[PDB]
Amino acid sequence: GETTDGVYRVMTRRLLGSTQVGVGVMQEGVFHTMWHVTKGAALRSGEGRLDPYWGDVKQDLVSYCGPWKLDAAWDGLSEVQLLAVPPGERAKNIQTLPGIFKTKDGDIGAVALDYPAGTSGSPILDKCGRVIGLYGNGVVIKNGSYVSAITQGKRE
Amino acid sequence: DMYIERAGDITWEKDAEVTGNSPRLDVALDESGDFSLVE
Ligand SMILES: CS(=O)(=O)c1nccn1Cc1cscn1
Ligand SMILES: CS(=O)(=O)c1nccn1Cc1cscn1
Ligand SMILES: CS(=O)(=O)c1nccn1Cc1cscn1
Repeated sequence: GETTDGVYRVMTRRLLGSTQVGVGVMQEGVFHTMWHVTKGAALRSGEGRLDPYWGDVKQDLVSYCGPWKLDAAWDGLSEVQLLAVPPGERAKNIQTLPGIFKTKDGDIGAVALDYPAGTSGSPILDKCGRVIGLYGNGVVIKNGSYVSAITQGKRE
Repeated sequence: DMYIERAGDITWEKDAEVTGNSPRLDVALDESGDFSLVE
């Protein structure tokens, strides 16, 4: 299968035609996406099979072929880019200054950008092009708009 | 069976469209991975 680093669409043929259920990141031979995109199921890349390696429903993350590799973090000051990969549409960078989710366990960056659900798993990047987390797990706010956490895993 | 298709390189784009606000929100995270607003 294709193992080149990059952003990939996650597709299914179970529903009508070919439907994009989410997005993910290939880095260092490991495929990274959100748990709610695949539910932990195996994936196909051409004639190759990608088996789940690690996952956690509460973090809403899953890695395939190896352990989670992404470890960059939002600096808490600078604008970032969402590399949005919407269903049927070209990958497109959107620049934004993250807000904050304040929780009882600490603060997390958050991005107030609206995309279809099949965009979940798209990467958020810093100015060095490092993936600081994945877009797609968040909240609906007072005016119906969407705010996503910048969800990042832990590199063991 | 779910399958993957490459969509691009992961790179910062100079002069990308700039949008979105930066809300500061009190939130809770449950055991099922769902975020909710605390008010
Ligand atoms: C949010 S949505 O479901 O209407 C949508 N459908 C395709 C893309 N988008 C996102 C978008 C880009 S600019 C304004 N909305
Ligand atoms: C605002 S919402 O959560 O009700 C929603 N309805 C359609 C799409 N989404 C947003 C989204 C983008 S990535 C994960 N969820
Ligand atoms: C509040 S916001 O500006 O983040 C937003 N509101 C609807 C969609 N998005 C993101 C966007 C705007 S133009 C292309 N993408």
